[PDB]
Amino acid sequence: MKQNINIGNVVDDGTGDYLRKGGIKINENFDELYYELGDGDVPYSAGAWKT
Amino acid sequence: VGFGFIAITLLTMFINVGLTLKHTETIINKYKNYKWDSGLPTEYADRIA
Repeated sequence: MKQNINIGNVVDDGTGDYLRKGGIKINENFDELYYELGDGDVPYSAGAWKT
Repeated sequence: VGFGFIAITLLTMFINVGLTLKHTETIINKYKNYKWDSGLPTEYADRIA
């Protein structure tokens, strides 16, 4: 659920994820890791709860 | 003579669908896919927004 973003192995090889799928795999990654602790734009060092 | 006969009639229709059908033309494209998983090295720069 961490939405870990792969690339294939060694540099310059055929296999890797995408630039395109680079995003939103990476961005939604922010949100979730954020969204629990952050709630919105900003994270809470004191934490965040959801009613 | 001496005989009648009975006559049913019919018709057929001869129509080209296919002559119209064809392939018009085929094309293709050249792309550079961004997969990450690369270094730069050859050349540089070039296209710049």
